[PDB]
Amino acid sequence: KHICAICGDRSSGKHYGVYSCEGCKGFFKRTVRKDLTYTCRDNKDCLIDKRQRNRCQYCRYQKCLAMGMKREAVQEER
Amino acid sequence: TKHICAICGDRSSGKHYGVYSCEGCKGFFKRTVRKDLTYTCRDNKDCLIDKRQRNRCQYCRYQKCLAMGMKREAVQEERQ
DNA sequence: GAAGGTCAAGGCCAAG
DNA sequence: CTTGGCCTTGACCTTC
Ligand SMILES: [Zn+2]
Ligand SMILES: [Zn+2]
Ligand SMILES: [Zn+2]
Ligand SMILES: [Zn+2]
Repeated sequence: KHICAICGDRSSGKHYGVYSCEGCKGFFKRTVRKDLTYTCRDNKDCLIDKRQRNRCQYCRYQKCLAMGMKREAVQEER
Repeated sequence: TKHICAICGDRSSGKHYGVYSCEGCKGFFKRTVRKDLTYTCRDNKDCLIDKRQRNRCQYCRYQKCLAMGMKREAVQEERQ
């Protein structure tokens, strides 16, 4: 029915405002929650697709935000 | 007046299966009675069931639903 | 009011 | 270790 706006994999439905896969939803939650920061080993323009999404966390978070993922929709830890 | 859930002390959205409960305890009881679910306590069936510790034990949450007066008979069948 | 249903948010844990 | 699949929960809603 839908595709992930960040990597192109199958989308379950919307998560944090964006149509995304379980992977991308999980990764964005974890980053906002633990307040993580990553470093790009390349030139901050890595290909984020199903096969390459775990090659660069920096650019994956960067795509999450750019595609409209909302940090505020990530509720606090139990 | 304002009411609190008889099972966990969360805000009560009204009476549900005869008992003043919240949307959480209401939901939980429905899915338990409907799917005829059976749980098992990892401790000795005395777990505290409050607003922030209710999903830690499904066995005890269900037990307090019954002990407090929720009616299995009030849980209807799936709208086909 | 009090039944019903929905679906994005949660959590867990096996896969990777 | 982190990733992500799968299932539970409950805020918000409609149906009776
Ligand atoms: Zn994705
Ligand atoms: Zn990169
Ligand atoms: Zn409750
Ligand atoms: Zn218990």
